[PDB]
Amino acid sequence: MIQRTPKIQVYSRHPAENGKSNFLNCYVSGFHPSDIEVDLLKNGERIEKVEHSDLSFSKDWSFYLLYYTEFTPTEKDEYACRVNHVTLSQPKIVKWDRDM
Amino acid sequence: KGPPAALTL
Amino acid sequence: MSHSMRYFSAAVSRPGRGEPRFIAMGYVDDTQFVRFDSDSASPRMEPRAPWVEQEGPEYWEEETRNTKAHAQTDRMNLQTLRGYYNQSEASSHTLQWMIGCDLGSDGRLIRGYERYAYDGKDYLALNEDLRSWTAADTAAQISKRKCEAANVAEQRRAYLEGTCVEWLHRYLENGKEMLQRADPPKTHVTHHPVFDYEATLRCWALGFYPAEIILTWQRDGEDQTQDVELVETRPAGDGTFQKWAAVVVPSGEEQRYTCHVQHEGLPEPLMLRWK
Ligand SMILES: [Cl-]
Ligand SMILES: [Cl-]
Ligand SMILES: [Co+2]
Repeated sequence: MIQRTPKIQVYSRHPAENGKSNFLNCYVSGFHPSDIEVDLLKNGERIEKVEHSDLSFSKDWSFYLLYYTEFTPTEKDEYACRVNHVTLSQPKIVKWDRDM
Repeated sequence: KGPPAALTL
Repeated sequence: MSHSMRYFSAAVSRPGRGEPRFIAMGYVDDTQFVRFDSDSASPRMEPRAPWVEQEGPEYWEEETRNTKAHAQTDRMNLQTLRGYYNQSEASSHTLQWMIGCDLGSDGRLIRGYERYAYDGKDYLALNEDLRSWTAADTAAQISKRKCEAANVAEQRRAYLEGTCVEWLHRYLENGKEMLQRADPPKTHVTHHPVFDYEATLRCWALGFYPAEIILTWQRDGEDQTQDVELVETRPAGDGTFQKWAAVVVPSGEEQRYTCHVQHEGLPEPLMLRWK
């Protein structure tokens, strides 16, 4: 079968500024089939409360979703996106880098 | 407005 | 300022967990305005943009009626295609669909479209002439011959040439502020030193609509894509989009590089440089 592993991006809606409020985004795209597991993590454990956009797909038929949550950044906390999919042996963890 | 019917394959 | 309306759907079988899931959704350009989900607990076509909420109960009743018909038809299509490939009842499959019209600055209607994909693979498409089909394999040839014999192309063409165009125009007027805007990107270049030999230049495009944008780095400038890291254009969450393009340059060399940005909301395209 056709199998396509998710592309993952972790980024804030707005510029990252410690103390100040923002949205933490995990954009998962380019995947097939549609079943997918996404969590956002604060210091290695799941953030409750997390929401997402409607499941859709692109012109090349691959699926996509935005997973998000309001948050305040602080130097020295890890923020991450944990993703599982039938194409992945173990989960993928992609760390939020303020610069990307 | 969507189409009135889908395609039978 | 090209414009399009698209309807999409996905029917996903899950044997031993109920009927196949069906989702349908309509877009104008990159804005979702309507949505149906068979798992909702009360499946119906629902508003996803404020400008479609002014449609009366007859519209919602007919959209919900037609979409439920499509759900059942695509569930039947999953059964039919499982047979064509001789796949087992125990296995899961995806049938995806796309229909749409492109208008053109003016106009109108440069292009109609209709396509099905089965398990991520191109299956059957309506050709640009909207009078003929292209089938991706032998299974699909059965579907193609069935559409030919039943003359279905003509009915699709009538929706594409008539209804799709007219309602796209309606929506573009009713949601004029959301749909016929062209938010240009806020742009800046960030600098990331590596003592003391090179640095990374990152060209940022932020808060722009619609998604279509072009970022390119050039030196002197004569344009290198090979060493450039270009991320996929991504949603901000507030309706606008984001993108960046990075290039690693020698240190002391930064003002020989320039970032080009092209986007509908621009004047006049943009040229950026680090300082
Ligand atoms: Cl496979
Ligand atoms: Cl394969
Ligand atoms: Co395979």
